[PDB]
Amino acid sequence: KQRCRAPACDHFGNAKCNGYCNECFQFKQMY
Amino acid sequence: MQIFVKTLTGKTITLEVEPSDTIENVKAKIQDKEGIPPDQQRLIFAGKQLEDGRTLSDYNIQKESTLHLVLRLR
Ligand SMILES: [K+]
Ligand SMILES: [Zn+2]
Repeated sequence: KQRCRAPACDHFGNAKCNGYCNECFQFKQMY
Repeated sequence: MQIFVKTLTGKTITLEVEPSDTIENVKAKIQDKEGIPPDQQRLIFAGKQLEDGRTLSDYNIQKESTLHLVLRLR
């Protein structure tokens, strides 16, 4: 259970999203 | 003055600002440079979420301070 890779994001990351959380992974694609 | 904003990917951008700039103004600058709608921006400084109607000066944000940008849907 690890926190998201994104600075100051306190969601949990997941493996499918490369250690980002789902929300940040979605924005990472958008940007 | 100039401040730094560290983003999702760990990329850091520079912004040219004034102490009297509001957080709203800062998000408008990030929208300009990055294309991100201000309503999806959350700016964090010293562990606290920053409110749109307040100024950088209000939050004791000085030249070369680094803010963290977190993106959130709705
Ligand atoms: K984090
Ligand atoms: Zn995240």
